[PDB]
Amino acid sequence: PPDLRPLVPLDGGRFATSDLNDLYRRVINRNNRLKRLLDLAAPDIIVRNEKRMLQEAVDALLDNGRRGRAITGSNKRPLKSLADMIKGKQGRFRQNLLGKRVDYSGRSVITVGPYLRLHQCGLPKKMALELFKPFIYGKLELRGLATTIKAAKKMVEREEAVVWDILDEVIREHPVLLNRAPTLHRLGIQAFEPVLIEGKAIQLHPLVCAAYNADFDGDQMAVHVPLTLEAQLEARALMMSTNNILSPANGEPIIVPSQDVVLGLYYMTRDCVNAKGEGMVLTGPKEAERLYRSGLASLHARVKVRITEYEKDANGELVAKTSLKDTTVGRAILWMIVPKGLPYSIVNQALGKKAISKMLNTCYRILGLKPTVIFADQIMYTGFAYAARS
Amino acid sequence: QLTMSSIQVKNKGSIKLSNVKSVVNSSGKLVITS
Amino acid sequence: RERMGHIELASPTAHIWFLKSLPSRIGLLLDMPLRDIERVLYFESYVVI
Amino acid sequence: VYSYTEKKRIRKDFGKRPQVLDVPYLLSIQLDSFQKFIEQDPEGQYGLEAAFRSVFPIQSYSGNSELQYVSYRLGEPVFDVQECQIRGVTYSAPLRVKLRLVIYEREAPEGTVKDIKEQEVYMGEIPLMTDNGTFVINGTERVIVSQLHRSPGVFFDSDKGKTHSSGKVLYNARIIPYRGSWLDFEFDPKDNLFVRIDRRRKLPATIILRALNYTTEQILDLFFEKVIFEIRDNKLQMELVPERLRGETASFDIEANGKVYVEKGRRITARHIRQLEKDDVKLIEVPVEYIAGKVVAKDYIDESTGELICAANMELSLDLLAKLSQSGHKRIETLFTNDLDHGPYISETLRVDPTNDRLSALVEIYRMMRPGEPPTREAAESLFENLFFSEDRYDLSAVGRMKFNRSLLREEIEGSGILSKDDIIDVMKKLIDIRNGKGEVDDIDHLGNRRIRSVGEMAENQFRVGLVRVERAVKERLSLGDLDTLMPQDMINAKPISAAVKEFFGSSQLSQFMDQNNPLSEITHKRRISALGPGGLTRERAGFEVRDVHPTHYGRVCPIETPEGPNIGLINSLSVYAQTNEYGFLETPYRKVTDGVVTDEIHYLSAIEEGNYVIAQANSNLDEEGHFVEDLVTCRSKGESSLFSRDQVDYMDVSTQQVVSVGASLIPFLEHDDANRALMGANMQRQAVPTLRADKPLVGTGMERAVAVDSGVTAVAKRGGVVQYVDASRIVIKVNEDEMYPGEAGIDIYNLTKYTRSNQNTCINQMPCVSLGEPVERGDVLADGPSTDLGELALGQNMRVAFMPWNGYNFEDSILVSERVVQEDRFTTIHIQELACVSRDTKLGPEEITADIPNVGEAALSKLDESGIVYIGAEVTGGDILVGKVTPKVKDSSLRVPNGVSGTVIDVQVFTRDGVEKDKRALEIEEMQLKQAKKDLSEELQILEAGLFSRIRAVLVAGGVEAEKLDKLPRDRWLELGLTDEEKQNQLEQLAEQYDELKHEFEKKLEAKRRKITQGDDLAPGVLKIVKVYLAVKRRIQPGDKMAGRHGNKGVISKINPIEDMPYDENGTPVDIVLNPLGVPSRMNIGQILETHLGMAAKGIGDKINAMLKQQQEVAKLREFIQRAYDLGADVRQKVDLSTFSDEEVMRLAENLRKGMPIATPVFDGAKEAEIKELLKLGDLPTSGQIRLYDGRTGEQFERPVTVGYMYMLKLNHLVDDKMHARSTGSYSLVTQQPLGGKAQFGGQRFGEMEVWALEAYGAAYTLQEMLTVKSDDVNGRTKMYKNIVDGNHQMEPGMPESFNVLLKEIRSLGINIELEDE
Amino acid sequence: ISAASFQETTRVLTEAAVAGKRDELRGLKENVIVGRLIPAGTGYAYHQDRMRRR
Amino acid sequence: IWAAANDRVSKAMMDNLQTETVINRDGQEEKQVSFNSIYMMADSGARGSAAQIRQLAGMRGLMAKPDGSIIETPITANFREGLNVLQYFISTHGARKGLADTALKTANSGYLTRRLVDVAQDLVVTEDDCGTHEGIMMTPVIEGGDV
DNA sequence: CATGACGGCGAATACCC
RNA sequence: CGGAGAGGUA
DNA sequence: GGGTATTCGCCGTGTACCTCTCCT
Ligand SMILES: [Mg+2]
Repeated sequence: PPDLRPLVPLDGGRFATSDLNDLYRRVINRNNRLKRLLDLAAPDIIVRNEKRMLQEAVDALLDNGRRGRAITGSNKRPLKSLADMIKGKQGRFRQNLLGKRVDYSGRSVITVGPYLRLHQCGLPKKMALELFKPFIYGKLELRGLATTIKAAKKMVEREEAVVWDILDEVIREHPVLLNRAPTLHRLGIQAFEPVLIEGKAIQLHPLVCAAYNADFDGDQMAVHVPLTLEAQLEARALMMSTNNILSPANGEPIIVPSQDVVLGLYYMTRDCVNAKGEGMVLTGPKEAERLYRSGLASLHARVKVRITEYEKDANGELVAKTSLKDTTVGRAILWMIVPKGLPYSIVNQALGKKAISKMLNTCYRILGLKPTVIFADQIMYTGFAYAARS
Repeated sequence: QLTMSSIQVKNKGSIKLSNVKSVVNSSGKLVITS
Repeated sequence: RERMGHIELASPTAHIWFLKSLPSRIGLLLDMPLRDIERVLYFESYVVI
Repeated sequence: VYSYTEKKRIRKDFGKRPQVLDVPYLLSIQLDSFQKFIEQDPEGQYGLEAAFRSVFPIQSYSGNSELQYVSYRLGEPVFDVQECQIRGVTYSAPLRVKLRLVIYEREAPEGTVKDIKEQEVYMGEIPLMTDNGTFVINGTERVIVSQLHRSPGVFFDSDKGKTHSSGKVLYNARIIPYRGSWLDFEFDPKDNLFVRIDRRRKLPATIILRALNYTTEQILDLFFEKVIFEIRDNKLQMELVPERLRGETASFDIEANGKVYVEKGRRITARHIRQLEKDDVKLIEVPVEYIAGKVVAKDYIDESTGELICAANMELSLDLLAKLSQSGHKRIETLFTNDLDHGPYISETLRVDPTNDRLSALVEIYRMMRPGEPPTREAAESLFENLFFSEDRYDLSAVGRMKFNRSLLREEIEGSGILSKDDIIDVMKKLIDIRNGKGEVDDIDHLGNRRIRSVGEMAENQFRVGLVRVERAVKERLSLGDLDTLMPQDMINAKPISAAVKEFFGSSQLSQFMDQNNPLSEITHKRRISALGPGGLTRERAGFEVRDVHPTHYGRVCPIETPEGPNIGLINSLSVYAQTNEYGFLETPYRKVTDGVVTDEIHYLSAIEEGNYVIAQANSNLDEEGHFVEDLVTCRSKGESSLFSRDQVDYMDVSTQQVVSVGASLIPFLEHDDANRALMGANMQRQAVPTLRADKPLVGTGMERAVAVDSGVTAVAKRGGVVQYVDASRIVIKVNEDEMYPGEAGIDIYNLTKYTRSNQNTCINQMPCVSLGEPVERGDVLADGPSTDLGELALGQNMRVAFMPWNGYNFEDSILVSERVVQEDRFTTIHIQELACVSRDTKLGPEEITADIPNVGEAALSKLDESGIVYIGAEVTGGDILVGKVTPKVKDSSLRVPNGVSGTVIDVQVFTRDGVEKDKRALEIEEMQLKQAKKDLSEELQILEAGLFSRIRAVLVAGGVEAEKLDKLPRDRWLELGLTDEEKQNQLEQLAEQYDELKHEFEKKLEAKRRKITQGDDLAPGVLKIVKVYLAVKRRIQPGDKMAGRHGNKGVISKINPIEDMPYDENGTPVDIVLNPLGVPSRMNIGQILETHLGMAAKGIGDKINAMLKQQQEVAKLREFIQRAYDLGADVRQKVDLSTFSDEEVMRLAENLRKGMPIATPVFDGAKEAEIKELLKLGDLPTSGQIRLYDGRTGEQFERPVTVGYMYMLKLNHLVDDKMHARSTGSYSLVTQQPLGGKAQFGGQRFGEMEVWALEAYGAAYTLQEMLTVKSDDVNGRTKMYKNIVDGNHQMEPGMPESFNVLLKEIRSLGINIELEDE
Repeated sequence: ISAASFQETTRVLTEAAVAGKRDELRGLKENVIVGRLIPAGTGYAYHQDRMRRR
Repeated sequence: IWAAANDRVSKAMMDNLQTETVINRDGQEEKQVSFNSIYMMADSGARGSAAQIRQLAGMRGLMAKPDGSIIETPITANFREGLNVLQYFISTHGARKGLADTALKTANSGYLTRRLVDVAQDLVVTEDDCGTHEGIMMTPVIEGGDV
C-alpha cells in the first residue's frame, strides 16, 4: 500500500528517493516493455533479454543484492528492498516491534540527590508538567477551572499557580520509571516516587547508582509515566527501588554505600590513640553526640559507653540487654541509627565498605526489607554528613 | 567486566585414593595403573 | 495503508527467496543444481520438459 | 628582551630545557597542501598543472585532431568569505584554462597543422581555502581532514598461522598503485604461488609471467639456478659448485681429488664445506637412481628425429634419463631444489598452471577479469596491456615508485608510473625468498608504510576524476563529430568537473562540518589525521592493531588525543612539531649530535630513517658546550629504548612537548596524569564554551599564545605602528615609517567580528586589547577572539576550589558550585541561534509575509513591524512570533520562537528573488546596508586620506618647504596647478597619484557595491523570500551543566550553594567550587592536584601585588617583589629583568598581575613540587597547599586541612538546557504510527529491546503492554487512553499496534501469505 | 515469529512459508510483537484464563 | 629483578603509608593505623586500591609493548614525581590498548546478551512442583590446593 | 566500481580411493 | 519528515 | 560410485541520546 511507502517532501518542491518506489518503477517499466514486445512478436533474443531484465528487477524489488551486483540509486548507496524492511537492526522486527518509541516519556541529565529517600527521585517540575499533562487536564475539568480542553491547555501553557498545585496533587503517589542505557539488567529500569524540583536535571538517589552503573559525569536518564492503575501498581510492587535491593544474579544487596558514605562511616568509626575525651564513661550514644557536637570529645576517642542492644528471642521478641562497651565516640553516635535487633559488635569496629555491606546484610536477614531500606538511607545520610565534617 | 610435575599437599589431613590398586613394589611405595 | 495492489507480470518470474536462500528450495525440490537453475532462469541455458 | 606589548602580562615560565626550535605554524599542513594544489607549478609535479598534463592532450581515436592544454588561471571570486557565508554560497574561484584545438591536415605527411584555435575555457568553480585553512561550502565552514592511508608500493605481509592446519605461515605480496588495479601474489598451503588482480579469484602465478611473454625455460632460468649433469662415458657424473650441496644429506660418497671425503648417511656440515676451499672438485660421479627426484629444466629435442623427447620442467625418471642418455645427449639440465631455502615453488606452480603460452595466459586473464565474456585475442591483448602497463589506466605515483624501489633495494628513486616485467619478477623473487626465510615481512601500521594525503592531493584526485569524465565526452564529440571552425569551448562541458569538485567539498567523508566550539577545537580539527574515508578503514571493522599506539607514532602522532568509542585509534592528532615530507610521510625534527656535541642543526626524520639512528630523549641534561653531562644517556634506537654512550648518540629530541598534540600540550602537569584521563581532558578542552569574560589560565603550559594566534580568531597586526583609532568594532593602526611601501598612506584597518554564531551556535566576538595611541609591533594581538585573553588561549575560568566531600553534593564526580560563581557570570555564555522563515510558492497561491495574521491578538504582534518582521533588540520568548507568514489554504504559518528559547533579536536578514517586490522592512534594511557600504567607502576613504595627507606633509616639508602655501593654498592644488616642476612635488607626483587612484578605487566600486546590495539574489526554486532572525541568549550556569578541568576531571553540577553555606577560610573567603577528593586516587590524574597547588601559589602572588596596589606602595617595592617572583625557580630558562622596564611598564604589568601571576609549566619540562612550595612560601601560603576550612552552615572547623587552591575549569557544550526534554503526546511517524524521535521533533523516548527485557524480567506485563500499545502505535488505544486519563479512569483498552500490520503487509508484498487466525 | 525476529529473517520466513508453519502466541517475544500481555508475571494469569477457556 | 624491585618498593611504600606514630596518654610513642587521606580512602574501600596507590607514590612498574611483550625497563617514576616523555609514551600503549579493548568488547558482550535473551526468553516458572526426584549433585568447587 | 575483517557454519567441490 | 554521511555524549 | 578434506558463500558483529550538511 502506498501509505507504507510515502514520499518525504524536501523543502516542499522536491522529494527524496523512497528507495522502494524506485524498485517498483523498474519492475513496472520492464513489465510494460515485455508486454509491448509480447504482442509485437519481436525476435526472441531481445524478448529473452527483456525477460531476464524483468527477472532481475523483480528479485531486486524482493531482495536487492542477494544475488549479483546490488542495484544502486542516485548515490552509491544500495537501494533498500522489501526484504531489508523486515530484517536487521533497522528492520521492522527489532526497530518497531521488539522495541519502539513511547509517549509520556522524557529524559534529562542526572545529578545526585543526597537528601532523597530510597523510593524517591528528583523530577524537574517542567518535565513533570509536560509528562502528566492529560492528568492535569482531567483534574482541571474535575474542579471546574477549565470548561473545555482548550481552556485547560491555555492554563497549563500559562503555568498558573493552581496548575502547579494540581500537578503536586497528581504525582503524590504516582511512580515514575527511571532508566539508564544500556539496560543490562532489569534493575536498569526502576520505579521511584517523583519529587518536584527546580532546575532541569533529574535528581538520583546515590544508593541506586550502582544498580544503574550510573555516575554524574554527564550521564543522562529517561523517565516514563505508568499510565494505568495496573502499571502504577506494577511500578510500586515490582520495580520500586525499595523492593529491589537484592541482585537477581547472586542475591547480594545492591544498595551498599560507596565512596564518600563509606569514607564518612570509616572516619567516624576509626579510633585514635590519644584523641580528646579518651577514658570518659558515657551514659549512652546521646551523651557521645552531645560531647562531639560541643567539641569536648574527639570523634575517635576511646571511651566506655552504656549501650542497650536488642536480640530476638525464640518467639521473635526483642530482649534488651544493657552493658558497658569499650568503643569510640563515633561508633556510639552511629549506634543511634542502627535499628533494634542488631548486635553492637556490628558497629564496634572501623567500618569499611565490606563491613557496611555486612551490616546491611545482617539488618536484612534479621529485620526484613523496610527496616533495611530505612537503615540504608540513614547510613547514607550519616556518611555524607561525617565525610563532610571530616 | 570480562577480559578477552609432582603434587604437594599444603595442609593437615588424611589421604584417600579412589580407582586405585595396591601392588608389590621395588621400594614398597604404591604405583598407579588406572 | 491497508489496500494492496497487484502487478500482472507479462512473464512468470522466480522468487529470489525460494531460489537464492540456501538451501535452494527449488533446487532441492527438483535436484537440479542451483547453478543450472540460475543459468536457465537468467537465460544462459535450456531445460527439457 | 621583551617588547612593549608582551610587557603587559609576562607568564612565569618554569620550563628548564632551552627551546631550540620554535613551534611551527600550527595550520601549515592545510595551507601548504592547498597551495600545492592551486599554485602554478612550472615543473608540473603538483596540483592542477599535473592533473591537466596527465589528461591532455585529448586526441581523437583516429588521431586527426587533438586538444592541447596551455595554461590555467584562477579568477577573482565573485564574493568574498563573509558574503559567501551570509548568502549561503560556496567561496570559490573560476578556473579559466587556455586550451588550443589542433586539426591536422587530412592525409598530411606527419602532423602538419591546418588550424590552431587557442581559446580560454571555463571548467567550473574551485572552492578556495580561507586564511585559516577552512572552506566555505554553501555558506558553511568546513575542514578537509587529512587522511592516513596505506602508501602506494609493494608490501610483503603474511598470516601467522590462523588460516590452515597449524603454524603454516602463508606469505603474500601486494602491489598497491595510487591509481589502477591491485596486484596480489600469495602462497597457498601446498606452497604454490597464486596471483589475484583486483581481489578476484586466484590464478596460478606463472600465468602473469606467461602473459609477459615468458616461456617455461625462461621462467625457470629467472627463478632457479641451473645444475648440469656432464656425462662423459657413463656413471652420470655431475658438474657443480660446492656451495650448492651444503645443508642436505650426502646421497653419494663425495670424492676429493679421487679421495672420498664424506660417505653416505652423514649430513654435510659447515666444516665439510670449508674443507673444499682447497678441494676444487667439479666432476662428481653420482648414482643413477639419485636422478629420480630431479627436474629437467630445459626443453630437449633429438638431433634430427623431430620427436619431443622432453620439454622444460618435468620430473626426471630412470626411463627418461636412460633414453635421453642413449641419444648421446651429454649434458642434463636440472633446477637446484632444497627443502628449506631453495623450494621449487615456481616449478610446482608451473605443474599446476593450466596455461602453456602467452595466448592461453591472456585468455585466462580475460576470463578472470571479465567473467561471462568470450574474448578475442586482441581483446585480451589490450586488456592485459591496460591492467598495469598503460599510463592512462594505471599509475604508481612518485611516492609509490619510491616505496616500490626501496622495498626491492633498488638504488633508483625515480621511475615509471607503470609496472614493468622486472618489477613483477622482483616482487615474486622477494616473496619467494621471504618464504625461503631470507627476508622479513613489512609492518602494516608502521608510519613509514602509511602516508598522508591532505586537502590538496584529494582535491587534485577528484579534479582528475572530473577531468577524465570530461575527456571521454571530449573524445567522442571530437572523433565522431564532423567538426569545422568549432571552438574548443564546444567540447569542454564543465558539468562533470564541477559536480566532482562539489561532491568532494560537500559530501566527502573527510569534508567535515568544522568543530568551532573554541579556537582549540578549530586547531584540532584542522590538524586531525583520519584513517577513515575512501581508500581507508571503517570504524566497524578496524581491529586492535591499527588502533594501537605504534612506536613510530613518537613525535608524529599524539598517543594521547584520540576519540573515545568506535573511532578510537582511527582519528589522530598531529604532533606539535610533526610535518609531512615531500612524499607525504610524517617526519619529526631532531637535533644533530656531532662528536658528542648536541648542535642546534635540525634534521626532520621520517619513521624509516629515524629507526637507523640512536636518538636521545628531550629529558637529557646538557652543558654550555653542548656535550652530554652524563655518560649513559637514555635513547631510542630501533623502536626500543635503552642506554648508550654519548658518542653512540646520533640525534636528540628537540623538545619535551614533541610527542604530544596541541591539546595535550595545553594540559599543565601532563606528566602527573594517567594517559586515559589525559585523553579525556584533551578531548574536553575542545568542548569548552567561550564565557562572557575571557579569563586567562593562572596555570598554563606556554602553548596558549601559539594556539590563540595560529587559530586566526584574534586580530594580529600585519605591520607595526601606533593605534590611531580604536573602538569595539574597529582598529586603525598608523603604520611606522620604516614598514611603509612607497606609494601608500600607511594605515591598517582591522574590522572586528561582532557577535556572530559559530558552527555550534556559540558566540564569536572580537574585542580590542589595545588602547588609543598604543605602539604595536608586527605579530602583536590587536583584538582578542573568543576564548582568548590578551593573545592567550582562555578556554575557561580560574575557580577557587576545595577538595572535600560536601554532604553528598559531589558524590560520583558531582560538582558543588557557589552562588557567587553564578552572580559574577563566570560561566555565563552567549549562544546565537539562527531561525529561518521561508515564504515559498504553494499550488493554491504565493505565501505572504505580513503583519496581518488571523486568530492572534494585537498584543502578540506588538513585536512585529508593519512588514510583519520582529524588530531588532526585541526580547522574545517561547511562542513569540518572529516573522508573520500566512499560506493561502489563510493558515497561520508564522515563524515562532521555539519553546523555551527566550532570547534577544540581534540581526534580521531579508533575501528576495528577482521579480518579487521587497517589503518595507526589506527596504529599510537595504537602506541601512547602502549607508553602511557608503560609509565603508567613505570612512575608510577619509582615514586613508588622512594618512596620505600626513605623508604629503612629511614629504612636502622635506626639501620643498612652503609654509605659507600650506594655509594660503589647500591640499587640492598640488595636482593640476601649472608650474615648473622641481624636487618638491615630483616626489609628490608619486604619492598623491595613489590618492587620486583612491578617487578611482573607492568611488569606482561604489556602484558595484550598490548593485550587490540591490541585487535580488538567486534563492531555492519556488522560494519567494527568506527572513533570517538571529537570537542571542545568555545561558547562566545551573545544576545539570557539565564542567571539567584539563586533567580529565569532569562532572555535573548538582547544587548552587548559597555563599554563606560554602566552606570558608580563616579570612572569611569562601571557595568557589567543592570537588570530591575521592575522584582523584583511582583516576590517577594527579596533575589537577598540582595545578591546584600551583594555582594557589599563583593567586598568592597576585594577592600580594593587589595589596601593594591597594596600599599605593612605591614602584620600587613592586619591582622588588615581582622580580623576586620571576627569579624564583630551579635554574629556569626564562629571565625577566624588571630593571629594563620603565615605571609605567612596571605599573601596567603589576595591574595585569594583581588577579594572579600567570604560570607556565610545560608538559614534560614543568614546575617541580619544590618550586611550587617555594612559590607558596613567596606568597606566605602553606607549603602543603592545604588550609583550615570552616563550615559555612555552622562555623565549625573542618577536622582536617583541606586542599584549597585554584583550578582552571571549563564549561562544556553539554548544557542541561539543550538536553532536558519531555513529551506526553505529539506527532507520530507515517509508516509506523509510533511517536517521532528526537527533542527537535518533540519526539518520545525509544523503549528498546533491552528495556522490554527489563520489563519482562520484572513481570510487569501491563506496563510493557502500555509501552507497546497505548503509548506507541495503537492509534485507537492511545486515543482511548488519553480520553480515559482526562476522565480520571486509569485503564487501557489496548489494540493491535500498527507496526505489526505494516509488517504483515510487507511480508504479503514479498509474495508470502501471512495472516491472523480465528478467535 | 521469534526466530525471524532474532536473526536470519529471510531464511526463517522461507522455511515457515514452505512448510506452512503456524505460530501459537506462547512466548514472550511473540506476545510483545503482537502487543499482548506476556505469559509471565502479572499477565501470566491472563494467559492461563485464555488457555483454560479453550 | 625489576618485578622484585617493584614488590620491594610497593612494600616499603605501604609500610610507611599504613602506620603513623602518636604520643600516648603518657609521653610515649605508639604505632597506629595512619590517618593519611589516600590511605583512609583505600583502606575504607571507598576509592582506590594497592595498585593505584603504588602507581601514585611507588612506581608504575613493568609495561607491555602493543604486541603484548613486557618492556625490559619499567617505569621507575610514579605520578607524584611525574613521568618523562619516554615513560609516558610507553604507558600510552597500555592505556590505548585498554580503552580500545573496552570499545570493541562492549559489542561482543551485547551480542552474547541478546543471544542468551532469545534462547531463554520463553522459559517461565509455570508450576509449583513437578514431582521429579532427579537432581544434580552439588559439591564444593575445589581445583586442588584451594577452595 | 573497491581492493584494511573475520570467525563460524553448512552446502558444494574435489580428491582419493 | 525518511535516508545517507560526519562528529559527539554516557 | 562413494567418504571425506577443502572451498565458497552467507550470517552475524551494544544501547540510548545529541549536533551538522546533503539527498529527483
Ligand atoms: Mg558516566
